[PDB]
Amino acid sequence: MREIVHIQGGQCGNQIGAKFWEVISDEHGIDPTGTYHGDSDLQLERINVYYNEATGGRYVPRAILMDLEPGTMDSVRAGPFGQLFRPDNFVFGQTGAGNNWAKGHYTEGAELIDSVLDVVRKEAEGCDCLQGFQITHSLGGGTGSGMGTLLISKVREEYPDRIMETFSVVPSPKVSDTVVEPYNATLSVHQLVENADECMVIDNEALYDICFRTLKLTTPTYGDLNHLVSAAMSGVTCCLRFPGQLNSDLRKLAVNLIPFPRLHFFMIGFAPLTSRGSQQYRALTVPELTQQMFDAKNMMCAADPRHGRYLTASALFRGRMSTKEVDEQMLNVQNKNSSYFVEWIPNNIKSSICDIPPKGLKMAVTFVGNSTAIQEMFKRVAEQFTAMFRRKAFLHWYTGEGMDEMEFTEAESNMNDLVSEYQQYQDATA
Amino acid sequence: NKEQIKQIKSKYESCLTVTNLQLSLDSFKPEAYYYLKIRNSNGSHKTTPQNGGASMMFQGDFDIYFRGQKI
Amino acid sequence: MREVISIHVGQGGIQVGNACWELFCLEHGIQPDGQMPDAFNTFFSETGAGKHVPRAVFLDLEPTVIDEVRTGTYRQLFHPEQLISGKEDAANNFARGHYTIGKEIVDLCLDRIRKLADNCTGLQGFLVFNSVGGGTGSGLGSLLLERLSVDYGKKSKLGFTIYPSPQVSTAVVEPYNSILSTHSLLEHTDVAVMLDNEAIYDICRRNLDIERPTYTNLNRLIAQVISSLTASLRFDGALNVDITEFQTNLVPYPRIHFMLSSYAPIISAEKAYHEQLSVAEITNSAFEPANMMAKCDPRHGKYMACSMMYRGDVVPKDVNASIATIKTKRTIQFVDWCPTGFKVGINYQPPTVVPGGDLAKVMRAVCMISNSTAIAEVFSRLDHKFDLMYAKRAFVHWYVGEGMEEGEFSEAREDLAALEKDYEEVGIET
Amino acid sequence: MREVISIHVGQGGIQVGNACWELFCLEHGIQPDGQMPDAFNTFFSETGAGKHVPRAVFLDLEPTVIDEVRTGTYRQLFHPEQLISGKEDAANNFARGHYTIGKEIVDLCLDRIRKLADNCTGLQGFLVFNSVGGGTGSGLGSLLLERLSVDYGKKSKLGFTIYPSPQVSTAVVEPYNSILSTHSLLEHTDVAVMLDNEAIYDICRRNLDIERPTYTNLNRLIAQVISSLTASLRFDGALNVDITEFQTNLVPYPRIHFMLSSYAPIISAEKAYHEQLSVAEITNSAFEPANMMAKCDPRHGKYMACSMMYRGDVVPKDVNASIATIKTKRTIQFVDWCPTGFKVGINYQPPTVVPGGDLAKVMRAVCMISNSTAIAEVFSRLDHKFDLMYAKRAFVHWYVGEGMEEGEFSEAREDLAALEKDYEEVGIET
Ligand SMILES: Nc1nc2c(ncn2[C@@H]2O[C@H](COP(=O)(O)OP(=O)(O)OP(=O)(O)O)[C@@H](O)[C@H]2O)c(=O)[nH]1
Ligand SMILES: Nc1nc2c(ncn2[C@@H]2O[C@H](COP(=O)(O)OP(=O)(O)OP(=O)(O)O)[C@@H](O)[C@H]2O)c(=O)[nH]1
Ligand SMILES: Nc1nc2c(ncn2[C@@H]2O[C@H](COP(=O)(O)OP(=O)(O)O)[C@@H](O)[C@H]2O)c(=O)[nH]1
Ligand SMILES: [Mg+2]
Ligand SMILES: [Mg+2]
Repeated sequence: MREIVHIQGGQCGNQIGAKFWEVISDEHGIDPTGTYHGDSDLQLERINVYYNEATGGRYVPRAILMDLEPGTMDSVRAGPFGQLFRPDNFVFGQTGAGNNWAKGHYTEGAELIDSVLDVVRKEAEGCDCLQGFQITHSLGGGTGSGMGTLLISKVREEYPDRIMETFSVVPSPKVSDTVVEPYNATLSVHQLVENADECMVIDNEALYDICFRTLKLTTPTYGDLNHLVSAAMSGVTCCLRFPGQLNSDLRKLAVNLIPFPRLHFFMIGFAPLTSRGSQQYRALTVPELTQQMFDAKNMMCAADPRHGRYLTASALFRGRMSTKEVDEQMLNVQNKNSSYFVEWIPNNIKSSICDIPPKGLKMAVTFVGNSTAIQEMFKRVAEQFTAMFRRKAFLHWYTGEGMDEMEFTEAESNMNDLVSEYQQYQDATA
Repeated sequence: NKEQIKQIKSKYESCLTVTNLQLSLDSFKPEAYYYLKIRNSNGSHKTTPQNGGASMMFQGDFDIYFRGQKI
Repeated sequence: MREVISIHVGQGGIQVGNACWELFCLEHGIQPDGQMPDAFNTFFSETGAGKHVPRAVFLDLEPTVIDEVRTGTYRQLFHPEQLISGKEDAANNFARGHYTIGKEIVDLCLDRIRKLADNCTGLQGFLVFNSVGGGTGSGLGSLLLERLSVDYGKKSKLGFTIYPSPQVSTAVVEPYNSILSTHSLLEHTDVAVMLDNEAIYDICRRNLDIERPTYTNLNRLIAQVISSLTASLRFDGALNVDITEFQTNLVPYPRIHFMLSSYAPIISAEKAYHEQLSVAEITNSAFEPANMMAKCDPRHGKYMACSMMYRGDVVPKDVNASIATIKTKRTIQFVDWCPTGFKVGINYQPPTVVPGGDLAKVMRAVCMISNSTAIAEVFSRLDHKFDLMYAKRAFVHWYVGEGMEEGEFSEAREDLAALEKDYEEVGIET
Repeated sequence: MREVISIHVGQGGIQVGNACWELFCLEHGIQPDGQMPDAFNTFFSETGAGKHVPRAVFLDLEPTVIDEVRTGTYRQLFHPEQLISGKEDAANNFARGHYTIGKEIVDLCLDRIRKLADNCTGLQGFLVFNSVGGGTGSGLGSLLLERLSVDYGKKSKLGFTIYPSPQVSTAVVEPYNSILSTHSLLEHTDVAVMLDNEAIYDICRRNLDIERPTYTNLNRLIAQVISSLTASLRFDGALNVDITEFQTNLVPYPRIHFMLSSYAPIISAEKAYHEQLSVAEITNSAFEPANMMAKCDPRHGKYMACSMMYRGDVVPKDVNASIATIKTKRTIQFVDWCPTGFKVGINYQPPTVVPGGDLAKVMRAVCMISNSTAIAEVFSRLDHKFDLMYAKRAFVHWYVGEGMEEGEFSEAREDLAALEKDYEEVGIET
């Protein structure tokens, strides 16, 4: 019951899913052949959340994979746990977008999306009670940031009451791999605010910083960043698949973390994270988890959370632990940092406990906090956008496929209005 | 004429008809003849040569067919 | 399901095509007979049982080079009737190969192009190679580009032209046809890469330590650059780049698409292994002005956008840590309206070595394609060379008597003046 | 229980009959002696024990060719008294072979035809071969057709006439008898196929790469076309076609039954196997104007109906997918009052190869019989050639003195004018 379907688009989203599904399968004891080989009874009670049942007793994820080029899905199939995905759900084009947002949203993405919407509708109509959808995509690419966001609007138009999740990677100015990143980032943020019920920003720069400083491993690769993102993704829905002292589905988090409908851009972090050589030194206790949870360097975004004030915060503890300690520590982390918490909403931290810890760990915490410090990312994105747009650089590529500069002006104005009205509440006082 | 026009309209995106060409130069040689060569990427037309004078008037209808650049 | 077709016209084009086609056959394990004793599909096609046929066509009016090809070790590889050959050479006369003898040959080439294109299903684009300072090369390249631009339309075409050196020259009349061909491909080619011989001679002398190089050594380096550019289409990589993802990242405006390339490392086996060849040092060497593949000084102008490809065991974090260092340096400055200008690609397959060649085997390499404002100097010097002889109308009778009009020389001069004004207008800050 | 009788008259007719009768004997496994060391019944008859006798008759007034036949390796095959031979040649005079010496021979031929027909039980129709530009060929063909049209009535007769080339000619008087024979067979033959020599010479030169062809090479291609046409009667196929199923599909009106043929592929063993010979490429090659078996340009006129035969391992869906592509092309346009114009036949038996010949062994082939409006050009040029000499009454005395009336030339001219007017009247849209 109350299950969700997985939809991913683009190369970055496909690579994120290729590790997210591996993590989920390892958590539920599903072999790469789709056969259950788990140890505990609880591993099968709520498997309908992510997995479907077919004849022969094997399980198949309800994931939908879409891209405008076939290479990435032809590569993910040969990887581990690549056989679980149903071949029918693979939809792809023969041309690609070339990191051009217009091509992936107006000319090419519009004709292809009917086929993927057909299978999306097939998956949603069938399921017992829908909880919602979760979306993984990147804002630094053309086909992803175009087709995914248009699909968001199409899904929202047909299921207005369901919940919608988006895990979005925004292009940081530090590690830049594409010159046209500001254009399709700014165009995508315009559409994303209007339809997504929840959005979670993730930055490659913050992932590299975490890998270099906390884990202290010499050579980070995309596999480590994907693993961290996958652990963070799994931590959110853990209590929906396992029993606990205070169950809290996604809708309950939506109620408690979004004060106003347009303020739904969160930054997350996962604890504990320790190096291989120091994993024996540390002792896992609730104070040790909560001190690392609120650490500024532990956030999955380069945004500095002590440059603003938290509107609200959430924590999803895992493992068996006493609730009194959790509540007193949450109170203590809020009394010692009163300057960084907005004062006109008292008791702005939500907590939840799940009795099933991750495989290999005795305690774990997932942190989701809505803070005013996120304005800095939109500020720098808009700064680069307005630095590049004033000369109409690279504009002809977009304008040759039916798009105009008016949609750029409206997007810039709406993004600046969002930036302004997000900080409006930072200076608000009672 | 209809089939030729249909073949022309199938090959080209537009036509420009140029008429009444008046040449004025800062200096003419009185003993020299002048003609205009009207050209695009698809072909060229030539006027009849006329004797040099302070203004020369070349008569003719010059149909210039385009497939891209309108120069 | 992704394909590309390479066009070779003229003596220089055929001699660099031979150079790239030993390298591709060696890299995909195909013997010179065409027989193997799913990545080949980008350049080759399967015949059903046994041999592979290249997706390439060789053009020339002068039969000597084609006859040399049809008797060498590669006689069995190419299809017998795609090596189109003429009888009479254009003899460095541009008007000949554009108006007199090229027209009767161009129809067969277009028929061959159609017969090759109907086989491909996912055609990415075309590649073309031609030495600019020759009659048949420049003239037939211009005519083929003009026919293809209307037969196919929006398909992407890439041109690896070899402009004459600043002072070193083999002919005496090459500025005329160089200017005319630049006129022709200015409005007809999506990408043009600079390849003059003097810079590559200096590269060989300084790094490879060869004091008597021949054309084969130059062509092998060009072939390596081509392989590095197209590796991302036929090998798995952490950060892929497609051909269609260029005009959205390197071409700010439709007129400006001339850029100059560089490669690193270039080193011989006698002293290669004594140093570690870290990613930082190779990416520093790639940006050195003395390692430009065209004899132009980047210190004389701004950068617009840099697209640079890695291959081997490089890790993205090391790439970011090196892009930061380059942004730090005061001798390299980017244009004002471009905050980020780097597009990064990472591939896993290390560069392959050709036996008996110059380059050694290494695990890391970098190839950069950079668009800079300093390129206007070559246009200015070619224009100055052209004006000297066009003042007295020298050598014009060799062109007027081959069907070309008198005024055709002036409009190429006007287009070059327009291009030079445009390059100055773009490079000024706001 | 299905039979067909082939008639060979004249030197060209006998020389193409020899060419087809090596091929049939080779295809059915019969040795040149006539002895095998149930499909043969279409062309042959069983004698009770041992040898097979062809259902063919050879006619000529000049004895040299028949004497050559009766001494070659095939002396034992044909029945001794069906090789009817005369004593005096007509010497390119049409009036001779229609009024003077052909009448005394035609009775024996008709007796032989009756003796062959009484043996057959399921007679499909007659085949006739005759080179038009000769006296005995055209005259005896006309007389035989006129006798058969009244002796048998509704039985179908097919004529594989060889008209003279546009400019290449062997005689000087062949337009006269060509026009007269066209007059004679216009109202007497159900199907006429164009076969002029110049087009087949060009085919051999371009594809077979033979620079010095002889008549045997031409006759082998004609024999292959005949075998492809009649394969459906003696081999199992997924989509069969009978001879009687032609005037219902290719002949819109009783007057219009002249059509021109083409064949594909035509390729030598030296370069045949390097390419895959897919059905799409062969069906594209068959529609190429340069591969017409008669020197006429199909681009100058509309199509009326296309009947095209396949043989080998071709699958119907691939045929449909290729008919769609041809309907797509803008250079091939059909007449307005014909929405669908294709009749498709598929057979399983691949074409057989003759040892020492030109063509190689292939698994797929296509033969098309297409009726088009462009055929009027050959009639117009033959008419123009005729008028030039008929203005001064040249060479007429050679015809008036052989019993023909003066006015007989004019009415053939009037019938050609009527045919040309009819072809113009049909091709206009409604
Ligand atoms: N890099 C490189 N350049 C070459 C090579 N061969 C010729 N060139 C250049 O080509 C220019 C002249 O054009 P060519 O390619 O030699 O001759 P072409 O293009 O066939 O034109 P034609 O003279 O009419 O035959 C010279 O200035 C050379 O610089 C080569 O092997 N490598
Ligand atoms: N395709 C082809 N045409 C031939 C061949 N032999 C002759 N012809 C053509 O036949 C025409 C003349 O008629 P022929 O067949 O040679 O002679 P005929 O039909 O027996 O008439 P007579 O001259 O009276 O004997 C010439 O113009 C040739 O083009 C041949 O072997 N193959
Ligand atoms: N975490 C992670 N990020 C990736 C990976 N591959 C690419 N990216 C990011 O995705 C961005 C490029 O997105 P792109 O591949 O063009 O998206 P697309 O246009 O939808 O295919 C780069 O800036 C990378 O930082 C990966 O395997 N893992
Ligand atoms: Mg040459
Ligand atoms: Mg004869």
